Amino acid sequence: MEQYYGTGRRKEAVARVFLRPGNGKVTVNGQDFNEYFQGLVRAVAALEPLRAVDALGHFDAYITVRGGGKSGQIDAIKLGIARALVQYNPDYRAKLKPLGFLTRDARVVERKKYGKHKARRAPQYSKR
Amino acid sequence: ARKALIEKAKRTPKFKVRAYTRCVRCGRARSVYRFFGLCRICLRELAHKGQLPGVRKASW
Amino acid sequence: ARIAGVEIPRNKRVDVALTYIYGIGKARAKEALEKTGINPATRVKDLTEAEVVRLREYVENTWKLEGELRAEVAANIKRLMDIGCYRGLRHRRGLPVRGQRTRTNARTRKGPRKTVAG
Amino acid sequence: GKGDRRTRRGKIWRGTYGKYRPRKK
Amino acid sequence: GNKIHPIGFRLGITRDWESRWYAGKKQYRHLLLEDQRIRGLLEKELYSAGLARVDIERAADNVAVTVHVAKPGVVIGRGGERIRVLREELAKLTGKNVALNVQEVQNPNLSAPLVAQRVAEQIERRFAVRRAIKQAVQRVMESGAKGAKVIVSGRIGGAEQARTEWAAQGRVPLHTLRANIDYGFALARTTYGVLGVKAYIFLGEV
Amino acid sequence: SLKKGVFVDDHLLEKVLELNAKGEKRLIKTWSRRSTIVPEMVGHTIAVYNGKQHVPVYITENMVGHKLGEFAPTRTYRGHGK
Amino acid sequence: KIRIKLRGFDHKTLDASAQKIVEAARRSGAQVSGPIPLPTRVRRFTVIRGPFKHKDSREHFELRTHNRLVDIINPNRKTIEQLMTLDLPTGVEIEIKTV
Amino acid sequence: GIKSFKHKGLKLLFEKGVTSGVPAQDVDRINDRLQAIDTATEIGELNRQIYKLHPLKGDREGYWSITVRANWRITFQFINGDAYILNYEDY
Amino acid sequence: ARRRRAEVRQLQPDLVYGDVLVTAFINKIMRDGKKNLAARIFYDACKIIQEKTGQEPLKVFKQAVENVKPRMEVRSRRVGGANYQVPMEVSPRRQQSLALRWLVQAANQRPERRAAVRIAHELMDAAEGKGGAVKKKEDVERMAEANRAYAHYRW
RNA sequence: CCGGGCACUCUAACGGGACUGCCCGCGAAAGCGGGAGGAAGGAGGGGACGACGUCUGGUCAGCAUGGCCCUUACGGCCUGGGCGACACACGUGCUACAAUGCCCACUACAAAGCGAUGCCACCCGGCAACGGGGAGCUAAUCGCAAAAAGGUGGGCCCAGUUCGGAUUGGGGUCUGCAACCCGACCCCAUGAAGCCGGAAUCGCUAGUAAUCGCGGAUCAGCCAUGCCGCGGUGAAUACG
RNA sequence: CAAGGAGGUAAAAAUGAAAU
Ligand SMILES: [Mg+2]
Ligand SMILES: [Mg+2]
Ligand SMILES: [Mg+2]
Ligand SMILES: [Mg+2]
Ligand SMILES: [Mg+2]
Ligand SMILES: [Mg+2]
Ligand SMILES: [Mg+2]
Ligand SMILES: [Mg+2]
Ligand SMILES: [Mg+2]
Ligand SMILES: [Mg+2]
Ligand SMILES: [Mg+2]
Ligand SMILES: [Mg+2]
Ligand SMILES: [Mg+2]
Ligand SMILES: [Zn+2]
Repeated sequence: MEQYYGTGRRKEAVARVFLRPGNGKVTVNGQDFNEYFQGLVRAVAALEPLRAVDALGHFDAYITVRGGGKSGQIDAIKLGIARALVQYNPDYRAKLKPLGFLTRDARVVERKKYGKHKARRAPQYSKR
Repeated sequence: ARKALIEKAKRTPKFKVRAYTRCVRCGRARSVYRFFGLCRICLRELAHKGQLPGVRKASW
Repeated sequence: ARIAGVEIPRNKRVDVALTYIYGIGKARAKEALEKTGINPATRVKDLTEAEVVRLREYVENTWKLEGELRAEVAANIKRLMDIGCYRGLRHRRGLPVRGQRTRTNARTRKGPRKTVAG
Repeated sequence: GKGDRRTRRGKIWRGTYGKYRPRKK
Repeated sequence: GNKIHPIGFRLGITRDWESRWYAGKKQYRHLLLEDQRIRGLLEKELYSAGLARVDIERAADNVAVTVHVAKPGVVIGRGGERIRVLREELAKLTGKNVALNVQEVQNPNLSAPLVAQRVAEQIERRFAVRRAIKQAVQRVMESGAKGAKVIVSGRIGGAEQARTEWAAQGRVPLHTLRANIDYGFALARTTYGVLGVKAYIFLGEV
Repeated sequence: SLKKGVFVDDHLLEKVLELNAKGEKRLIKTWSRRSTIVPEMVGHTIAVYNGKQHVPVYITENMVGHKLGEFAPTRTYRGHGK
Repeated sequence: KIRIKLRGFDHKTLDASAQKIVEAARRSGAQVSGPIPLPTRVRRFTVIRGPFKHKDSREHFELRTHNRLVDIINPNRKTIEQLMTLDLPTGVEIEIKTV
Repeated sequence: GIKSFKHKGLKLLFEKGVTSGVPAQDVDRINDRLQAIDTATEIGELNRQIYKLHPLKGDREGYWSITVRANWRITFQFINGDAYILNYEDY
Repeated sequence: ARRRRAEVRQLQPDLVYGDVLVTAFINKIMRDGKKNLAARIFYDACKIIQEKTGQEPLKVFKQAVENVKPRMEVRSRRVGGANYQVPMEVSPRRQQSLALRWLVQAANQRPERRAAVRIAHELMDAAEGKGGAVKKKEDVERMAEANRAYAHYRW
């Protein structure tokens, strides 16, 4: 029906966020924003930028997600939701900065380095 | 046993499982890569030489 | 209920209670009660006496179990008594049968450490 | 029971499949 | 000590390859062995030329081979021999397009392999090594070099005691990537053993 | 553990079968456990190599999947200080 | 209809030689789908840095094999004429098939 | 009497006469030493000047060390007329 | 040699509550990095608080932490091969950390069967001033009490 | 999935992007602290890079090489044995000792890589290992793979007990000329020690420790719990 | 705001290594 940007990424996760101006606070992809994310406590934190603004269900969510696991996807959705409402509302910048909902968060899994057992964990020794 | 031993490695008859890899530049029987037909030692030498097409240092 | 040579397991699921017999384990367990046609999740507490009879009659027959098959197993090792093979000598010396590492480990057949020192 | 050959978990760890862990569907 | 081969350290940016062909598996192994046997066969009966490089290129039965030499004196005009069957003897285990070219390395005093090889000859001539090192460096530095460094290690002047003679003028930054640093090496065979000569030649970049 | 093969050495059997018609002598060697116990010629002795020498092993039924060399230990051990 | 594939170890030679064929096909009467960047097949291997026996701290190398695709529409012998045998690679392997 | 070896080359030279475990020019040298350590009824006999005998210190306490040639030692434990753990090593 | 004073790490506020404290508690519950199971247990126990008492878990948990706060603790210091134990004050950061840590530990010390009921009960006991963690807190203050002698060494 | 489109995502090629440049304060300068500036900052986070030299360090068993020695043999071929032996001692590890746990079923969410002298979809026999077929794939096309921790439901109910899996008996499969010494799996039955570790001792400061599975090299097969990589969820604390 | 001259001084912890 409609379109509003959408590019949220966090630790190898890609989420395209749209939102369509309608009172139906809806979902996307598999099932519900619930259902697909049930049993997961921190899953509902992706909708916090909407709480930061005046959106108590004014948009119809549409986020296709891929890559990583749920938590990264959820994190990426947060970046995409914010990337939408900051796009078609350029004055909604003065809340995405103090609250910091706009950052790709470069925190990604560090490489296995040789010698070490895994990333940084040293292989443990005895002199004797 | 080294000269007559790099003979067998190319001779390869009598049962298919008695045949084995062997570095060509050297005569090494261990750590022999099938891709180059070389041991890990020789492979490193030539990779620094530049005589290994495309082969380049890995940094990431 | 004195099923085979044992009786012990009371209030604890017949599919589990069965396990408490040398010869039953876990696979023969549910296999025996599906073939006898009895609910696995039952009390084991002396339920329907009929189910218990059928169970006993099937289980105790069919395949060898308890003290009888312990005797057979011990006799299969006694096979390599006579002038037996290599595998027999491993049962003789008390060392691991499957040719594994005995330089260290192998404590489950050797037993606890003895320590020589020198 | 990552070392028990009679679990979907031990069969994972071992890699191989079987009765305790069928090759899907 | 422990330092990486200044050639391999570049390879990508600065200093390109020496055998430039593409193949997938089932072919790479065979074509690399042939390629190396070409380098092995050439080095023998072409040392008197003193070859700085042996570039090789391929394109399905095309095998181009470029031999860089300070003085290509051993080519001698068309049918004057030293090329005819010589570039044709390659195809006795190849049978492919043995396209053998010859390059003229202008200044041998700026070619690291040639420098080290001249030094390694002098070791076998029983020359005073320390003085030979000094001269070769200045000789390289005399021919416009931005920096030079020669290294002979082990068994210097015979005598039971492995040494390491060291000399280097100007600038030689090995750690820098935009370096254009030529590296050469040579085995000096002596009646008392074997010693290795390293030669570093440096020019600007950016 | 083979099933459709279940093999014995051809050369062990050649020597064993052509010396099986109406009787024989127990003088028979080998160099391979590789084989299998072989029914018939049960009342026989097969000098199996253990790496050092030929040990006369004797067959008296009872044995089957155990080829030969299981009846020919290669090590000695015997004791560890005690 | 004509599909051409260009594999290569050096990306700079590929990104240039497979761009020549975009110019030599466009200026001969055809529509050309530009340099399609197929993903690379990186072939790594890790070797112990020393000839001795120093297991910790080694050094690994990689052999990147690049793939690049280009499609031209009508197989007219006007565009065919140029891309027929006017080949300028350095060993770059080229595949030509129509389906 | 020599009763146990730790060095295989040493072991083979004295037992089978196998000389391929030691240096070729030290064959006669090592031999005369081993026979001396074999005939020795007490550590006091292994005291000729050309042996430079001495007991080792630290963790090698209980061991002895006669000199073959250069930086090379034959080390052992002498006890009750017998030597044990005959090793060939650097000083 | 700590050239940098190591800035205080800040957390994400939880769901439904907004705590700047509860998440820190859920983290201590967390083992092997499973925040799902960790958070669930706490919120589970929050539901358990509602049953045995008609109180909002946001205060029951809050007061429990406040009751398991070490005013002063014992610190081993200088001279004599580190022989002394100066009783030091406890920083608000450290009272914070000890409170939550002792809570979870004492919680898993309980003979109960489910992790949630252990958390819930240990919180209710601690809110009253009865918990095994409160024991630990009061114990650490005894040690600090008995060392007032060379407390004047301070620092 | 088609028509069509390629703006999103991705793919990979060159670029733009912060240099404490801008504001306050401190200073003689360098610089330090603090603030809107933006994805980012006062070397952004990790790699490749290892000075003169040191250790008579390591490697004549990768290879090269001076010297010494061996040549019907210290060389060569073969079958078999041995490297796998076991009264014991140390190192690095894997699996556990359970209920923030185990079992069964259902149902999701990755990255990085490997394969047409191979990876082997989908059927068929089989409790299963696997066997018969047999499609697609010179492979961002087809296949290896469903990722696993997670989620939902249900069952055990804290007892060495559905914890734990050693050890041993029996029956099988697959590679291989052949698996007794000495192969990996599958199935039945056994089910040990261990209820959390003495003196001591190790790792890690942010995607990090911990935990979870995935790939590759070598490789007929495999003794890999190893090594080299990949991503999933994701702490605690630093006064000093 | 800048120091000279004065005084209480760590602990319990020993050995040495095998040709110049
Ligand atoms: Mg990880
Ligand atoms: Mg090999
Ligand atoms: Mg063994
Ligand atoms: Mg290691
Ligand atoms: Mg640098
Ligand atoms: Mg030395
Ligand atoms: Mg040699
Ligand atoms: Mg070994
Ligand atoms: Mg016990
Ligand atoms: Mg218990
Ligand atoms: Mg650090
Ligand atoms: Mg003394
Ligand atoms: Mg001294
Ligand atoms: Zn080699």
